Amino acid sequence: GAMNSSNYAELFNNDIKLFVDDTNVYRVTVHKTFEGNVATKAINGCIFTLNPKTGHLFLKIIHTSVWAGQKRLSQLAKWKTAEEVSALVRSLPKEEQPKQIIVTRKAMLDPLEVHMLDFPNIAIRPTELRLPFSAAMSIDKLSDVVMKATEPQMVLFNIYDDWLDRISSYTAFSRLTLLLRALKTNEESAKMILLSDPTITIKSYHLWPSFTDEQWITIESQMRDLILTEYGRKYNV
Amino acid sequence: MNTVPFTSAPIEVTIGIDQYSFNVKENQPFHGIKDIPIGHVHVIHFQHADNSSMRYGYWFDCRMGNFYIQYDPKDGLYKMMEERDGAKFENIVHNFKERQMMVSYPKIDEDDTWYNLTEFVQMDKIRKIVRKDENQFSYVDSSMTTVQENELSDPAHSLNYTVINFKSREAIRPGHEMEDFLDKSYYLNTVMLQGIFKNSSNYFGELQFAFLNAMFFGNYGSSLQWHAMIELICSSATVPKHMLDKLDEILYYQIKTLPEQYSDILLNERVWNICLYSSFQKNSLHNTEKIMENKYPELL
Repeated sequence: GAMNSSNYAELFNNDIKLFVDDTNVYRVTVHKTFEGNVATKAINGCIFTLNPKTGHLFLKIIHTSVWAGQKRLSQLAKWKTAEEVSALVRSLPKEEQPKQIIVTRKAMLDPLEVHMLDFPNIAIRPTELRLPFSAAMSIDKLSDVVMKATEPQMVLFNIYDDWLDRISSYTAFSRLTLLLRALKTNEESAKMILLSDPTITIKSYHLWPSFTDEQWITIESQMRDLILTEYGRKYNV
Repeated sequence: MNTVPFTSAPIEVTIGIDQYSFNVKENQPFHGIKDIPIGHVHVIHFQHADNSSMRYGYWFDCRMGNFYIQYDPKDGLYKMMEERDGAKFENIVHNFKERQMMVSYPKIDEDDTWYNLTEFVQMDKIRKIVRKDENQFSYVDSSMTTVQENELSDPAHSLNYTVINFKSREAIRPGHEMEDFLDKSYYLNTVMLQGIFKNSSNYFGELQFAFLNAMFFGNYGSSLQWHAMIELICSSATVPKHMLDKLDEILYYQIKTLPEQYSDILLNERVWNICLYSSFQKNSLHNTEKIMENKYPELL
């Protein structure tokens, strides 16, 4: 059944599982036409498929060409997501196939279940967690490869960089969700916090800066402060 | 006009024959039901006054043999049986009629209700859903589970309705996942109609049989089957026009006949709201939508 606060530690056990977030699959700009009607222009999107234990990210780039001449795109987007996740599972060796896929949005359950009928042993699960994976396009290097894509493309990342050399999966996932929650609540402020010190750089093969254990504690503190401030503002409390 | 005699009525029981029902008192001199219309299936059903649990009964067709009811004090129920001796049976029935110990099947001449509920229902199809091939009649009760319910435990006592599952390989062609899930026309027309049922008559026959089992025995699995067969048609964008027109008539009589008080347990809100208001066929069931809106507006 549903993944929640109560069964959180299951994410970091030794059963292979993937989170699938479809938020950034179908992306549009809304604009006025010459006649003063409103129209959308699609931009490149991505499926965010993440192994929360290993940090392996399967970023399937959704090129705007996939929408050409299609109707009801927000509905198609859920089925296209389900088709690409099913194709990813089929492409993995048997011992790398997930035992569970957790969808961040309940509208993905039926599309994914129907695409995965060939895999009756892979459990498709919703979650009660409000995960900030929509903010993935606030990670500069992920945003850059999506926007530069000229065709459908799969790009592999480790969203935890080298953190698992020093910290547990549990702690790596907590840092990731805190960074993305900050980027989601106030992108400008969050990105300012991450780069304010020019001496701390991002390795060519990494997504985040090369913080020492001490600098991560300060960074993580600055992100929690950003989130609570914005909450007081949002709500006037 | 045919007769189902009763040896006796030793226990107090509500007896149903099709949509009609009679209270019989313990050891009341009741010897059966006469003037049963030839040309239809019939169901004779029981609810003991002492156990308003287990409605049970027998589907039969008087053209297939001479049937009578006899109470079994060991198994504690009214059993249907076949009398193979034609002369012994006509002799039993003539005696009981002469003594007027039989109720008359109370058909109003104007009234096509039973025909309308059983139009496509055929005894040979009932005997494949309810397997007990040494009898020509079929026992059904409140508690019998369907093959589909069993999959999700005694197969001898199962209702072998055609399994319908919208999230199955049977329902969804590889490469047409979204198309086949949102428009079930290929599942209805190729798999079910051409493949399994052979024609719309057999499909409607099982649909009508499932409804009647739901209504007369409160058989929950039958209710599931009736709803699934409705939903498969309404969720298909492409249905023969004769099938839609016939489905409207079938559903109209089922809704018309349903006890007003049982709408809450026998009618699935999601299926009906989807079928009348969202589905491809939302505009194709005018009679059924009109009777549902006037009789069960709460459910919608």
